[PDB]
Amino acid sequence: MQKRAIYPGTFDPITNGHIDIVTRATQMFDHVILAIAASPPMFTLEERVALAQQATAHLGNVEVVGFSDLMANFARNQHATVLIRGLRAVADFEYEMQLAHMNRHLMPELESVFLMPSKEWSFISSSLVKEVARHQGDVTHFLPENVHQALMAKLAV
Amino acid sequence: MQKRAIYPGTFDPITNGHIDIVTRATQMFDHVILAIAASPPMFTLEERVALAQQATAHLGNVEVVGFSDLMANFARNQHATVLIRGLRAVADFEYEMQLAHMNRHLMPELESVFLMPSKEWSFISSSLVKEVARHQGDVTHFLPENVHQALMAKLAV
Amino acid sequence: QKRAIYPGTFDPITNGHIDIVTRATQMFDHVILAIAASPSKKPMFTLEERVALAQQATAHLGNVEVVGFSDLMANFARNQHATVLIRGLRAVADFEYEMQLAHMNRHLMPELESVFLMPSKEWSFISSSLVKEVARHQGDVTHFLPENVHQALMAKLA
Amino acid sequence: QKRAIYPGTFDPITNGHIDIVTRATQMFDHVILAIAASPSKKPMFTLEERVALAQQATAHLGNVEVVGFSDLMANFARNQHATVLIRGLRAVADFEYEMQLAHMNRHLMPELESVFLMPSKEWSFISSSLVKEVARHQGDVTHFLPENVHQALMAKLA
Amino acid sequence: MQKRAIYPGTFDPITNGHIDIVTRATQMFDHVILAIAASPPMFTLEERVALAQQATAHLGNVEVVGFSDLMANFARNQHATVLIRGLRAVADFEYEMQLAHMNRHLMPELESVFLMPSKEWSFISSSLVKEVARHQGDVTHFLPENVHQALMAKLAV
Amino acid sequence: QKRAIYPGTFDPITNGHIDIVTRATQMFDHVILAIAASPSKKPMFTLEERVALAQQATAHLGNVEVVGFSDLMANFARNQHATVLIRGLRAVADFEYEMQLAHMNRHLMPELESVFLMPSKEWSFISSSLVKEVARHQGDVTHFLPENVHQALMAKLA
Ligand SMILES: COc1nnc(-c2ccc(Cl)cc2)c(C)c1C
Ligand SMILES: COc1nnc(-c2ccc(Cl)cc2)c(C)c1C
Ligand SMILES: COc1nnc(-c2ccc(Cl)cc2)c(C)c1C
Ligand SMILES: [K+]
Ligand SMILES: [K+]
Ligand SMILES: [K+]
Ligand SMILES: [K+]
Ligand SMILES: [K+]
Ligand SMILES: [K+]
Repeated sequence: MQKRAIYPGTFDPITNGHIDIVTRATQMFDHVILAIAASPPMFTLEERVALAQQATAHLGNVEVVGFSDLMANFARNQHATVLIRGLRAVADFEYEMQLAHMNRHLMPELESVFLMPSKEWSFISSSLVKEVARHQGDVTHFLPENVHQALMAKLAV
Repeated sequence: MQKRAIYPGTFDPITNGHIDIVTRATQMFDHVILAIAASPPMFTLEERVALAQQATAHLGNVEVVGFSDLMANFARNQHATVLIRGLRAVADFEYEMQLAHMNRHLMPELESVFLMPSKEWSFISSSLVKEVARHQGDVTHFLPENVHQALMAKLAV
Repeated sequence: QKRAIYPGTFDPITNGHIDIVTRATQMFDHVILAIAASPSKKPMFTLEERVALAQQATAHLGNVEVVGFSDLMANFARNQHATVLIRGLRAVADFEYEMQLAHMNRHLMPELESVFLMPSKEWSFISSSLVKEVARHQGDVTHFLPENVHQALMAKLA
Repeated sequence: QKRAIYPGTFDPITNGHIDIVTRATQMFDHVILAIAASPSKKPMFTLEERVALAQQATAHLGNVEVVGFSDLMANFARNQHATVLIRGLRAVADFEYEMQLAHMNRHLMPELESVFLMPSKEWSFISSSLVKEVARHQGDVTHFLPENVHQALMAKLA
Repeated sequence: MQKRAIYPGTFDPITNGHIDIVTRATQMFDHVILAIAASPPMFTLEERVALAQQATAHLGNVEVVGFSDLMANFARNQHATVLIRGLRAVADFEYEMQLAHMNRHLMPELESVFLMPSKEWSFISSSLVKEVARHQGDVTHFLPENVHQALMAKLAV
Repeated sequence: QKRAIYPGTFDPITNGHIDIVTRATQMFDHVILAIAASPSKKPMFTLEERVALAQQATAHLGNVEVVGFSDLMANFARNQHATVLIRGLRAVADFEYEMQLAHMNRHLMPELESVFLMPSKEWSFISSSLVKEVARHQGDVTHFLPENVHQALMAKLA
């Protein structure tokens, strides 16, 4: 089988945790669409797409695309049959169950798969990283270099 | 005993999960007040009351009423001794424990009872249903027909 | 007459169980405190001992009936003409197991409605297992057990 | 050819397990349903019995291979040339244990990628243990098991 | 060792749960800084500092101070080596793990310690107390007397 | 002199336990690593073996004292003149049990203050049980155990 998978999120900004997950996905499926949600917001959609493209340029079977529809609607149109979700902690799990049962109702031919990040990134999030950086904390370790540079520029002005 | 129970919520809108819970409550207690909170908001309070009355019209011992006070204050005034809460997942449980211990402090003669919805509705919520419908997803399966029609009208304008 | 069943292993019955069954009697006309034989749990007290301890500890509640059973709980509930199934909800961890049991029981007997009650803060962190563990090491558990149960626990461990 | 392994004790295999392995076969070219001997769990069925039950229950799935093992799971996965490790995610409580196992397995075999699938709502509240418990008390578990497994469970308990 | 510990929070307002935690901390460490975050808001920072000072005046090794930097940045500057966190329920625990691993990245010489409040305060929060009081519920039992008086005055106007 | 007790079964002591006790020694003047006999858990190593393994594994920490006990933990803590009770907090699931134990211990000895420390991310997904399970199947657990403990575990299983 030549599986097409979608890895959706806001990626605001994309972190080393996201890179970890999408890297694992590319080792599992023939084509991975890194789908950036237009809504919800430190970086614009065009900023978030460019940062994610640069940070995944080394992965040959990743396609970075923006989308504004319901995720399932975009997945259906893209002929994806696998929905990548990253699993960090118990707290996300309940919402992930809700979301996956809803997504299965909306598009039963799209199978949710949950990947586990490395221990290194199992306790971070885009939200926590932004909050720390906005309040003068060091987040260099959690971001690709291009994202780190864009984040510093964003927080300076 | 002729128990009076209250089933409070925002019911914005009332879903098949709420219908499930209140139906179970009516099989257990002589009178069930479906109490619609005035605050927090897709449908107005008058819209939410009308939709809930229509969706529960077949249940002879349900009374749909709006309220704006602290839930416990309204329950006390209504001479309710049972407080119906619907239990979906672990994530709600911690807040439910908080809320029930607070409600027991405010009105010790009001006993919180937790009912379990059917597996069919154990992974939905008014919030998730609204979000999906607002973003062009199909939520017909989760709502009474009158609510489905009102929701489509609401999202069209 | 609304009839509710409160099943459990009750090995032994604690003040947390007394809390839950008391709340149940304020809500329903008749409450059957149903003690499961639970051989797989290797209970410290025999079923006969646990029934006697619960009968004594609930004698002050006029609408409680203590019965032992080895049947399928759902069959025992139907045979007791119960339409309400009482379970106490203490912590996040048992909530998940309670939902499994309740969905299974609903498959076995859909007209038996599971209801969960919340114990007082006083008993929200104890369990039969924890009290037994403290007592095995001679720690004071008078605060967590009815008087007759405490005596019996002391005697059993002596 | 992408090869995935779905390991577990499968004592016995339930409709929830059939759900997960079916989803796996729609995603990966070949799925090894790997049954751990699990002596520490004192399984109701022998490994041979559990393999035979799973073979019959998955015969309709052309790309499932049922094998028993007593090895370290990670070594068995490497020796099956698997690069995907399937686990089903039912409730919040096992999620934590699943992460421990997956992080350990990643230490043992980093190229074996753990993936978690979510069963249908129908089977999200059952388990081999719960079905066995109901059946020990003669409750009807036909709905939760493949036909051959139900027969075998009835026979074993008779 | 003569340990300096920091107990940070918004304390809006300080509750009997906070008093419980800080009292336990003072029995464990030589000096406890009760650090009040300037950001996020019923009482102003100056109101929250004054209420906390009055409510902890009986504790001789407590110092109430406001701060506006990243907590770890303030802890570093204060030469704190212990970070007091109060642990109520499972729901907070996941965020507490996130926060503590981030704080350990930001300042590894600051050790997070988790204290457990009494059962009496294990189901309350500043947020729940404010919400109940704003909606005409009795919260006298959860607050120091000075905080109760200030809260009534605040809600009257 | 602030005295803290770090009780546990330590069967065997892991790098996660070493992490927690090290953090404790940086916070308190004297730390008693207290090994519970825990017969109900059927430990792999005797109490004497577990004390010897922990003594060797903590010899580099000058303010750690390793002692075995079969008493009620709270009584042992009082008799060690401890006023701080160290527990490590790994996952969501044990958090609930830890609160039960801590509230019970506070009832038994209110001046013993429970404190929870968080291990490094490196050890946040292991346990004595998991390491033993991997080792029973000959998987490599060198990374998770002190050298003397790894040797002893290999020898015991051989
Ligand atoms: C099935 O649940 C959902 N699936 N997708 C989305 C969604 C994602 C991205 C974008 Cl741009 C638009 C909509 C939402 C909001 C929900 C609740
Ligand atoms: C005891 O906790 C509570 N109980 N009731 C309410 C409440 C519900 C509905 C309405 Cl209209 C007003 C107030 C709130 C906000 C809280 C925190
Ligand atoms: C390491 O995580 C954090 N640590 N400290 C703070 C913080 C607290 C109080 C104040 Cl005034 C400013 C910043 C925040 C927002 C985060 C996410
Ligand atoms: K019990
Ligand atoms: K209980
Ligand atoms: K299994
Ligand atoms: K499963
Ligand atoms: K241990
Ligand atoms: K630990």
